[PDB]
Amino acid sequence: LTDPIADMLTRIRNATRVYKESTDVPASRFKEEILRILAREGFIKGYERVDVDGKPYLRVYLKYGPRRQGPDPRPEQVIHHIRRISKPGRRVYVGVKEIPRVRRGLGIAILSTSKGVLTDREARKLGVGGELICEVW
Amino acid sequence: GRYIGPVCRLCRREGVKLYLKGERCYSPKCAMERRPYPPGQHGQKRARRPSDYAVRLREKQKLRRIYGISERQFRNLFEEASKKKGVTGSVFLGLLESRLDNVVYRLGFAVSRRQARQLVRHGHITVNGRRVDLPSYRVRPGDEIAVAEKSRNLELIRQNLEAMKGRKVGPWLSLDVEGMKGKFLRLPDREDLALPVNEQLVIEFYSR
Amino acid sequence: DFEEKMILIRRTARMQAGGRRFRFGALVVVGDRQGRVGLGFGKAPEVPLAVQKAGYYARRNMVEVPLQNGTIPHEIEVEFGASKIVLKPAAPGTGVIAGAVPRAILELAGVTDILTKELGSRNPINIAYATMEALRQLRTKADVERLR
Amino acid sequence: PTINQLVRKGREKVRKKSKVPALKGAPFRRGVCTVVRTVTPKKPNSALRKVAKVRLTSGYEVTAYIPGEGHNLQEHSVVLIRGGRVKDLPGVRYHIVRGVYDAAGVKDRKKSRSKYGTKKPK
Amino acid sequence: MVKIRLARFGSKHNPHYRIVVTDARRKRDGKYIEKIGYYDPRKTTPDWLKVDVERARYWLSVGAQPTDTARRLLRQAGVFRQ
Amino acid sequence: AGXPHKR
Amino acid sequence: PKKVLTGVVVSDKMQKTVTVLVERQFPHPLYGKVIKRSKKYLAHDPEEKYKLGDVVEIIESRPISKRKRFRVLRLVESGRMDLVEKYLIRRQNYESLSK
RNA sequence: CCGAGGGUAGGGCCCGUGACUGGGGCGAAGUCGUAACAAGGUAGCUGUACCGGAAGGUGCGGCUGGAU
RNA sequence: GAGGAAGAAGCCCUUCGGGGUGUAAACUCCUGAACCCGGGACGAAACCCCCGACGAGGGGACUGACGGUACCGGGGUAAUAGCGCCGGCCAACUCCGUGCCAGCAGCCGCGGUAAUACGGAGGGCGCGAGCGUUACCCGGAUUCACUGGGCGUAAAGGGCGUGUAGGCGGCCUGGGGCGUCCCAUGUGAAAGACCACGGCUCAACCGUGGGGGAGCGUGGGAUACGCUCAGGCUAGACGG
RNA sequence: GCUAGUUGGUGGGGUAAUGGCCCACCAAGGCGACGACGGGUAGCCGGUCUGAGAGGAUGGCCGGCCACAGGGGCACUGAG
Ligand code: SF4
Ligand SMILES: [Mg+2]
Ligand SMILES: [Mg+2]
Ligand SMILES: [Mg+2]
Ligand SMILES: [Mg+2]
Ligand SMILES: [Mg+2]
Ligand SMILES: [Mg+2]
Ligand SMILES: [Mg+2]
Ligand SMILES: [Mg+2]
Ligand SMILES: [Mg+2]
Ligand SMILES: [Mg+2]
Ligand SMILES: [Mg+2]
Ligand SMILES: [Mg+2]
Ligand SMILES: [Mg+2]
Ligand SMILES: [Mg+2]
Ligand SMILES: [Mg+2]
Ligand SMILES: [Mg+2]
Ligand SMILES: [Mg+2]
Ligand SMILES: [Mg+2]
Ligand SMILES: [Mg+2]
Ligand SMILES: [Mg+2]
Ligand SMILES: [Mg+2]
Ligand SMILES: [Mg+2]
Ligand SMILES: [Mg+2]
Ligand SMILES: [Mg+2]
Ligand SMILES: [Mg+2]
Ligand SMILES: [Mg+2]
Ligand SMILES: [Mg+2]
Ligand SMILES: [Mg+2]
Ligand SMILES: [Mg+2]
Ligand SMILES: [Mg+2]
Ligand SMILES: [Mg+2]
Ligand SMILES: [Mg+2]
Ligand SMILES: [Mg+2]
Ligand SMILES: [Mg+2]
Ligand SMILES: [Mg+2]
Ligand SMILES: [Mg+2]
Ligand SMILES: [Mg+2]
Ligand SMILES: [Mg+2]
Ligand SMILES: [Mg+2]
Ligand SMILES: [Mg+2]
Ligand SMILES: [Mg+2]
Ligand SMILES: [Mg+2]
Ligand SMILES: [Mg+2]
Ligand SMILES: [Mg+2]
Ligand SMILES: [Mg+2]
Ligand SMILES: [Mg+2]
Ligand SMILES: [Mg+2]
Ligand SMILES: [Mg+2]
Ligand SMILES: [Mg+2]
Ligand SMILES: [Mg+2]
Ligand SMILES: [Mg+2]
Ligand SMILES: [Mg+2]
Ligand SMILES: [Mg+2]
Ligand SMILES: [Mg+2]
Ligand SMILES: [Mg+2]
Ligand SMILES: [Mg+2]
Ligand SMILES: [Mg+2]
Ligand SMILES: [Mg+2]
Ligand SMILES: [Mg+2]
Ligand SMILES: [Mg+2]
Ligand SMILES: [Mg+2]
Ligand SMILES: [Mg+2]
Ligand SMILES: [Mg+2]
Ligand SMILES: [Mg+2]
Ligand SMILES: [Mg+2]
Ligand SMILES: [Mg+2]
Ligand SMILES: [Mg+2]
Ligand SMILES: [Mg+2]
Ligand SMILES: [Mg+2]
Ligand SMILES: [Mg+2]
Ligand SMILES: [Mg+2]
Ligand SMILES: [Mg+2]
Ligand SMILES: [Mg+2]
Ligand SMILES: [Mg+2]
Ligand SMILES: [Mg+2]
Ligand SMILES: [Mg+2]
Ligand SMILES: [Mg+2]
Ligand SMILES: [Mg+2]
Ligand SMILES: [Mg+2]
Ligand SMILES: [Mg+2]
Ligand SMILES: [Mg+2]
Ligand SMILES: [Mg+2]
Ligand SMILES: [Mg+2]
Ligand SMILES: [Mg+2]
Ligand SMILES: [Mg+2]
Ligand SMILES: [Mg+2]
Ligand SMILES: [Mg+2]
Ligand SMILES: [Mg+2]
Ligand SMILES: [Mg+2]
Ligand SMILES: [Mg+2]
Ligand SMILES: [Mg+2]
Ligand SMILES: [Mg+2]
Ligand SMILES: [Mg+2]
Ligand SMILES: [Mg+2]
Ligand SMILES: [Mg+2]
Ligand SMILES: [Mg+2]
Ligand SMILES: [Mg+2]
Repeated sequence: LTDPIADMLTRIRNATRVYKESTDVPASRFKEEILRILAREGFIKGYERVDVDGKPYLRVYLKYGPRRQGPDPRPEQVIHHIRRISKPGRRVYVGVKEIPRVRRGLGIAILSTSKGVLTDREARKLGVGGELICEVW
Repeated sequence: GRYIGPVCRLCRREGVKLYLKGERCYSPKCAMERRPYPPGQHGQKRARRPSDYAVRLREKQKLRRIYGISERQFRNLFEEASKKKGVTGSVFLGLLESRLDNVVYRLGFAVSRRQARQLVRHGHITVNGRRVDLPSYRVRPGDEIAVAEKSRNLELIRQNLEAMKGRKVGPWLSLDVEGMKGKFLRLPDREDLALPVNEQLVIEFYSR
Repeated sequence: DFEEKMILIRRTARMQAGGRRFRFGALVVVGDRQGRVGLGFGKAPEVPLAVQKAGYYARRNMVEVPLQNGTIPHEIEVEFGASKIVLKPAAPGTGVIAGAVPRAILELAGVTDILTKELGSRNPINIAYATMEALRQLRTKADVERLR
Repeated sequence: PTINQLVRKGREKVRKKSKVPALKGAPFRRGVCTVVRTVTPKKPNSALRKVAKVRLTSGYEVTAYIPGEGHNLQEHSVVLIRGGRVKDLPGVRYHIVRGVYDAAGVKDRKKSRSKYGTKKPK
Repeated sequence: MVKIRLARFGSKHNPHYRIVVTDARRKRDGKYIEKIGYYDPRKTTPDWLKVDVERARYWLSVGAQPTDTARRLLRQAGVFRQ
Repeated sequence: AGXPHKR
Repeated sequence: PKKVLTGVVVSDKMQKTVTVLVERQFPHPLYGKVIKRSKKYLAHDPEEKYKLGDVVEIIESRPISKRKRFRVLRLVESGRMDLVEKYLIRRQNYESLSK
């Protein structure tokens, strides 16, 4: 397994599209810092440490919209789109003046700095750039 | 130079009454109120559905033939407004209005821009005291456009200033009929002038 | 009420012994210029009947398009198979910068300033559908906040 | 391709091939006529097109088209040629400019005169 | 020697000089060392002459040589006032 | 080029 | 400031001279990925005190000879023959690249 | 001593050209047959091999992108 | 330039009623490009001499190729228009001639006896002392795809393994600070570009000022991520 | 695949000055898939053209640097 971060986002993206209540991911501190921001920004209900067959996992609780009407009653997504930016193949580092505005404010950009993992708005207000982790809306 | 040709065919093509002559524009001798169909052998045939390109071209030729300005000067003005700040639609109109030969018409010194040009072109005009014989002079706020002293006494200017005692002049302008003076107050807003022209369709013509 | 624009009128043909038996199709977009748009594809043995059905189907299917001062709230990429439409919000002075098919849908939406680009297959039918699904997917800060 | 693959190999700039090689980067090129004959065109056209085989100042010898009705061109005629092919005459890639050197203009033209080297009649 | 002279800019029949420090072997409109002011000989604007005077004295102190008609425009700007 | 040559 | 570099020693086979193999990392100007690039410098070892596998620092200096423009400034590590093998295996792989 | 270059001798690369020769492309209405598309009238394609005016045929093995 | 007929002649189309060029012309009056006369520059104040002190500072004199040019003043004649195009793309249509001819052509295509596609004409469209053509560059071309493409059948997975360099790499803790991020600082000439103002009557052109980046040098800091070093784990992998 | 002044050393010459730049000698080294060697083309830059940008193309006029002065070699004079 080459990218635990790309795995997590993808592990979530597949669960939200079959409308799972939760989905477990292998546990790591850096993943927690990422999920901490998805919960604080409302994309997920939150997460809680668990053990599966004696192994540390992170159970993530997912959010969706209300039951829609019409011929397809599947709720709108709370995570419409979650996508890796920086990757092991090409790492992506932006300065503070280069941080992109995701979806014109309706989305966030998670990115790791030497002050921690921050959202696009947190970095710009705190004034630091860093490795662009992903984008979510 | 300028178009210099028959001018009633312009209105008959554009489907709209453009005021390019003078008094005749208001008489029943107006070709537009007399044969309001395009010139030539086919003008009375039934128009087929125009294309989107046709519609935008027609707007542009409309606005341009209003001012009697050549396509070079017309677009160089258009491109200037594109670069400047704000809405390009208004600014392009404002700069068009800021032309001296248009002011001299808009101040009633002549009954047609085409005649206002010859007024400017023969020098019968001044700006802020100085003679200015350049129809393209961009008039700024505060400039005092007046008739040349050596030309104040001339039948055409009097008869034009006479019939100007009647009419009022736009909010962005000022005029003193007895002293043949005039003042450019400000850059016209979009609503301050109602041309039969959808300026966005002229923007869209160049965005191609 | 709603305003109608005819995007496309084409003549398709089937075959049988004796030759080609034709049929006509009509893309018609409809809208109020205040935030309601509708797309309909009408197919009939003659041109006026097809333009009729097209407007009818068009009013049967509409979209909210949350305008914000004449532009759209956010940029959006939508692909309706091989056809891709880009919608980017623009400043109040810009204008509707689009091909004829999206422009027709955006002007009847009431969009007065926007940036667009057609990518991939520029089939007007599928560009039209791709434009509608894009509008249909536009959300506001209100929609977003209310979801999270 | 992977980003590493692009680091290794990169993208290949597409090159464009001139469709007027005999010109050798010139807008026009002078020559002399060797064969002045007519050629039939390919499907679905039928005609007797007027073609000159021209020996150039650039070392090349090519077949040029002689546009317009009637021409004064024969062997040893000096001729200027321009780019532009005749779609329906395979191998003709150039046109003769009329009204230049020993190629007279078209007699009694009125429309599109500058494209045929004919001066304005009184 | 290093000198202080006029590098004619502007356009034809529209002279506009920059009082400038450059090497005497440099070309007239060439790469100078520092600009110490401009000068409009045709007096077409309220301030057709301008000199730093502080800098014009530095280069003067270290050995720069003005031109004959550059010496004036530094005199007329009071560079020499004792 | 002596003297006769080969070529 | 005289440029200061760091690299291993891949050759001791010269008198008063060792070959120092410096490498550097930078992002690809177009494809962004961080890529490696190395360069050998012929460094001055006048006391002949440096040997293979030594990771050392070299400093820009006035020419000792043609091609010799750096002086060894200080030792850093020692016995990094694991890096030297990487260099030698590569040069060795070149025999399989001819025709 | 070195030395522009001249000279002798022998190599390498490139360009132009050459009796003749090889196929290639293209060219409204030429001559021969009908290989392929339908089970195309021997299912087709195929690598190889051999043969034959020509398409092609046949052998060995493979494929279904083969009908029923 | 303004005026100027239900609207001349000529030429074009017609259903023979009429329609078109067209307020276009004529014509009337107004203006006055050129040209004629007169005046006539900014660019040029220093070197120099004078007093003082061969200085600071005073005051003085000579000098213009462009040029009798610009410009100002007075007079003063209605005074060059051409080029492309009108099948679709693409804005602009009718008549005759021609009959797969002569010819057109950027692509699709036109021409075989009723051609809006050839040639002329009338009309029409577009530009205008220019208008077209050829050549070449970027764009459309997301058609070398970093932004921003693909590979079952459209062009595209290597016949299959093994493996060198290389690229990439699991969970936890700490050291360093290389990448990366932040702040300060040096450099980033002028011109150009950009914004503002101003000078040639405007403009082009030209002058003045403002705003700066990236990259690299230096100094300080941050340590999440990537890197390296050290220590531990068992979920990958290998073994019994 | 390339290399014999080739790569390093010592001594010396030479120059304003470092250096195989040059000579004597000793050592056997130097470079190359991160493209050596070879072939082709090109003066480089500020900038210019285009482009949504990323990029592409270009380097005439103006400014900076380099190179050459019929083709070559050479030194003299000299701050150069
Ligand atoms: S207004 Fe009537 S008269 Fe004046 S120009 Fe237009 S048409 Fe001719
Ligand atoms: Mg960066
Ligand atoms: Mg311009
Ligand atoms: Mg007068
Ligand atoms: Mg454009
Ligand atoms: Mg599609
Ligand atoms: Mg797709
Ligand atoms: Mg395509
Ligand atoms: Mg909504
Ligand atoms: Mg034909
Ligand atoms: Mg010749
Ligand atoms: Mg002859
Ligand atoms: Mg061509
Ligand atoms: Mg023509
Ligand atoms: Mg033609
Ligand atoms: Mg002059
Ligand atoms: Mg010099
Ligand atoms: Mg010898
Ligand atoms: Mg020799
Ligand atoms: Mg020799
Ligand atoms: Mg000799
Ligand atoms: Mg030889
Ligand atoms: Mg042969
Ligand atoms: Mg026969
Ligand atoms: Mg058969
Ligand atoms: Mg058979
Ligand atoms: Mg068979
Ligand atoms: Mg068979
Ligand atoms: Mg076989
Ligand atoms: Mg047999
Ligand atoms: Mg078989
Ligand atoms: Mg098999
Ligand atoms: Mg079967
Ligand atoms: Mg008139
Ligand atoms: Mg009548
Ligand atoms: Mg009439
Ligand atoms: Mg008549
Ligand atoms: Mg009549
Ligand atoms: Mg003077
Ligand atoms: Mg003197
Ligand atoms: Mg005295
Ligand atoms: Mg005179
Ligand atoms: Mg006068
Ligand atoms: Mg007078
Ligand atoms: Mg008079
Ligand atoms: Mg007249
Ligand atoms: Mg044209
Ligand atoms: Mg048609
Ligand atoms: Mg066009
Ligand atoms: Mg048309
Ligand atoms: Mg016949
Ligand atoms: Mg005939
Ligand atoms: Mg044609
Ligand atoms: Mg073309
Ligand atoms: Mg006939
Ligand atoms: Mg006919
Ligand atoms: Mg027919
Ligand atoms: Mg016709
Ligand atoms: Mg045509
Ligand atoms: Mg015709
Ligand atoms: Mg002009
Ligand atoms: Mg031209
Ligand atoms: Mg464009
Ligand atoms: Mg591209
Ligand atoms: Mg191209
Ligand atoms: Mg290509
Ligand atoms: Mg291609
Ligand atoms: Mg890509
Ligand atoms: Mg593709
Ligand atoms: Mg396989
Ligand atoms: Mg093989
Ligand atoms: Mg490995
Ligand atoms: Mg690694
Ligand atoms: Mg890791
Ligand atoms: Mg660091
Ligand atoms: Mg600069
Ligand atoms: Mg600005
Ligand atoms: Mg900058
Ligand atoms: Mg820095
Ligand atoms: Mg530091
Ligand atoms: Mg020595
Ligand atoms: Mg040497
Ligand atoms: Mg020796
Ligand atoms: Mg030896
Ligand atoms: Mg290297
Ligand atoms: Mg060469
Ligand atoms: Mg050259
Ligand atoms: Mg060269
Ligand atoms: Mg592009
Ligand atoms: Mg630009
Ligand atoms: Mg270049
Ligand atoms: Mg140059
Ligand atoms: Mg010159
Ligand atoms: Mg230059
Ligand atoms: Mg030489
Ligand atoms: Mg010579
Ligand atoms: Mg010589
Ligand atoms: Mg020489």
